[PDB]
Amino acid sequence: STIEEQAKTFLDKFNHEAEDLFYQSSLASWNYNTNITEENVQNMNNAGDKWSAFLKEQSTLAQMYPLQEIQNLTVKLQLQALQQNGSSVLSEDKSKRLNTILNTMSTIYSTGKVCNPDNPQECLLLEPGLNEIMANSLDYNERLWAWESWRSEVGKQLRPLYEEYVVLKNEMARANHYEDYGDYWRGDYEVNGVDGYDYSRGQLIEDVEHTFEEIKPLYEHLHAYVRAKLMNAYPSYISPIGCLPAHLLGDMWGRFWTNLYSLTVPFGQKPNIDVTDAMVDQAWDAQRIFKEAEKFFVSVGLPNMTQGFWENSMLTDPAVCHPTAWDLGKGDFRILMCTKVTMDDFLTAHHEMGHIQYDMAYAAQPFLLRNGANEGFHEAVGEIMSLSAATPKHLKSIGLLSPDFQEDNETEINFLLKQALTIVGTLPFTYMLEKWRWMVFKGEIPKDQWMKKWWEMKREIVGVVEPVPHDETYCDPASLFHVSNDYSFIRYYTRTLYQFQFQEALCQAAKHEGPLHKCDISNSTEAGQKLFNMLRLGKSEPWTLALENVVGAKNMNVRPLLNYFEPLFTWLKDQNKNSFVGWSTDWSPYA
Amino acid sequence: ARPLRHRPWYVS
Ligand SMILES: *[C@@H]1O[C@H](CO[C@@H]2O[C@@H](C)[C@@H](O)[C@@H](O)[C@@H]2O)[C@@H](O)[C@H](O)[C@H]1NC(C)=O
Ligand SMILES: *[C@@H]1O[C@H](CO[C@@H]2O[C@@H](C)[C@@H](O)[C@@H](O)[C@@H]2O)[C@@H](O)[C@H](O)[C@H]1NC(C)=O
Ligand SMILES: *[C@@H]1O[C@H](CO)[C@@H](O)[C@H](O)[C@H]1NC(C)=O
Ligand SMILES: [Cl-]
Ligand SMILES: [Zn+2]
Repeated sequence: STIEEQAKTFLDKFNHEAEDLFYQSSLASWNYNTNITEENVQNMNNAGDKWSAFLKEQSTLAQMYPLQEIQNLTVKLQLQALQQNGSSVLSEDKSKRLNTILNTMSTIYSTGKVCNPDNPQECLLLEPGLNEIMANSLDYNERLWAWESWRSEVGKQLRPLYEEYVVLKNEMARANHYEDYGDYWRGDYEVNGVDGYDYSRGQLIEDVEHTFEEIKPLYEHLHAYVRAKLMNAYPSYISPIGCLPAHLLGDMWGRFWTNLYSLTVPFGQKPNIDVTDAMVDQAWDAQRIFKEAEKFFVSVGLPNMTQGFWENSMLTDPAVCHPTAWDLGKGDFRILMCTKVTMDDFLTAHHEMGHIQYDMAYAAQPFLLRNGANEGFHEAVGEIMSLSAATPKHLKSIGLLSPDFQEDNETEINFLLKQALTIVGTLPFTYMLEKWRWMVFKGEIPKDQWMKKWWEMKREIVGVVEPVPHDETYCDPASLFHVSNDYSFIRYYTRTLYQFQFQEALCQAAKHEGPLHKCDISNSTEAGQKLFNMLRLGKSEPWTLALENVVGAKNMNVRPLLNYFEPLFTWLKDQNKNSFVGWSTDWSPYA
Repeated sequence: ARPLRHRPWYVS
């Protein structure tokens, strides 16, 4: 049709101009991150401003091509990305109020500090003070003071702002023909017009709930084991049948149970595998780390890094030192990392180069399709690389471990428990938090029980109980960065499931023998081929199809994650055979 | 702040 042909032409010209402006913005931002200067600040600001204004104009232009008259789905995808009205659908008054609220909540969160009540000029920030307390304190009341002070100082500020934010976001979403803001967020998994691969926004709720039901047994056994350990760590404060008090979970929210490892490690006389000392003994340097990562990716049949990557990357510290993978366009790929010769930075190099490998795979796609299949794909791709790179088999191959090294079962259990505290512990947390936000946006939780329901859900889904009662002046959800800064959260759940799906499939392609957690995909070009068949897609195809390309199934599945942890599950069942498994929601520290 | 290839297109 004429309109579709004109849409294709518009998108082609958009692609050329966007490539140019995006490259300049990416290069300016890279320069600032590599060399902090007022001049590079200015150059970054100029590039970003040109890019954003260009996108504003192109959004208006994209409106001239109604999707109702487009029959090509790829064209439809590109047009929809540019046509999103978003906050612009509101009146300037409501738009302005929403932006003021958003910036205010962000500022409240990032300036949050709590001070010693007996000496008010002694104050602590979230990072490092309060985080240090929540990770390392064994003082029930100090931890309670930090947890409660954070919620009281910050969440109470946020409460009225969050109420108005719900109102305005719901108006924005309904004006874009969604049910509410939560439905609007779940649109990020939607698929239409592809027979056999469709995915509705309501289906995400069902699939998250079903997979969570399936992981409930493993989580209950992990929870019971951790509860038994914590009763030893905080005597007289934890009921044998009750939820875990929310302030004893190793960070400010219990998002991860990572920092509980040293309080729960099964076999503390066995250290965990650390090849840092071997790396230093063999005089490794950052370049060596990244060359080994490149070898790993080549071994499955993927390309080695570009000459421009090796020229332009900052793998050494001269700069913002966050590990990051930059896909600037025009064949320009870089990694920014202040690499140290440590096992963690070796694994992180594998992760970031996984990001880069994904980026290279879909570079040939149209501009707007040069992205992950959905919000969870990119980090899952990154994570599986670390999984393979840390296995004892892999470390033996690169000569960082002795050929006769054999991992005993106690070390294996320690490693899987540490993995579960982070990976499994965060799934009930993430599901429950997003479920609360979904229900709030839906209108299913009145304001006057926002907190009452929050904690009811914390007790029921997460097995976690507030150490002190919180009335509706609190906004405990908003005390976490992602809530106050208006980020969807379910990505951390889906990302997790995806990453084990991927791994299992790849490891089956590599004909891996033994427990899944010991698998290494090195030297398996069949595995690299299966992975690449999804990587090259970008987001040109539904995420369901992209997932099927790797793992042979069209939907999220938790069974691979359960398989990965099955040895730990078996061990935990045996450990818990004289303990309660599960929890009563009735007990509280203050009742 | 750096550019994205999807909305919001310019993150911090
Ligand atoms: C849809 O159109 C495709 C070609 O369109 C052009 O190439 C893609 C990669 C995008 O850049 C798009 O903006 C361009 O206009 C065909 O390859 C495809 O087969 C068409 N769809 C169907 C179902 O045939
Ligand atoms: C998007 O919204 C259009 C009407 O809103 C207009 O465009 C936005 C960007 C604001 O600047 C607003 O002030 C304008 O009045 C609709 O005509 C159009 O169909 C909408 N399209 C979609 C996909 O929602
Ligand atoms: C990969 O292959 C190389 C050479 O064939 C070998 O030295 C290395 O140990 C292999 N690694 C694995 C995990 O098979
Ligand atoms: Cl909380
Ligand atoms: Zn990552």
